[PDB]
Amino acid sequence: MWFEILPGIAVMAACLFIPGMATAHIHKFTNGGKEKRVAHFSYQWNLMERDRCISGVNRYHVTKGLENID
Amino acid sequence: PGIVELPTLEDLKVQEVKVSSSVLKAAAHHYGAQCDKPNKEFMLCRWEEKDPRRCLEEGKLVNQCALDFFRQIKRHCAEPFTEYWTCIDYSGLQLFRHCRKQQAKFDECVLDKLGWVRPDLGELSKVTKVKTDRPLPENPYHSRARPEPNPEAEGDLKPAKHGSRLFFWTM
Repeated sequence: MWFEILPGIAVMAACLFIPGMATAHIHKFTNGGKEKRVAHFSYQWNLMERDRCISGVNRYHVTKGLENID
Repeated sequence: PGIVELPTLEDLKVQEVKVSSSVLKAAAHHYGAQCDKPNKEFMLCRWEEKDPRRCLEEGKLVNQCALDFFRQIKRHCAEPFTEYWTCIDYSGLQLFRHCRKQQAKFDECVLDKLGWVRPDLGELSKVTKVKTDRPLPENPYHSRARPEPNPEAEGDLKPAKHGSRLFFWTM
């Protein structure tokens, strides 16, 4: 007769749902759809900085491949 | 006191290869396989001379060879490489683990279009021997002349003259 208990979790589940999606979506929105690149070590940060430099528009997520080179 | 000599801006005017880190990571193994000579020569110059103001020409030549590699991959396997590097770029950590099918397409394309094979595990991390023609830096650290060693102690030992020679103690 505990189904009356179930709404309490339900809305609460929604509560615990809200951050986990939002951050992910934010990480996709602010970084051009792709996952936020994580720099756990200096090499990754150097790669990110070189990406920011090459992009020309000063955003690391903007990526250039074969079209950029001759 | 001295001169901080710096090569003028003309020498370091390389063509500046422009591909993102994900694109570089996608072609990592094949580039390392088919571009090892310029990288190895440039790094041996860097480690031996210990002066980036000296091995700039090797830095030019490595970029030239990298641009040649990327031009070849553009000319022969543009589509699989594009899809592979995009799928690498999606990942936050840029892991090869999730992207294996696109890796297979890229590998077979370059194998049957440019005669390439990916290095096996650990092949790209073996110490290589380069046949560079530059001389060996005699003084890489620019060390000055070392002080002369202290006069060496040698010779037979005889009993101390007149014993201890400490006050009235004769012996």
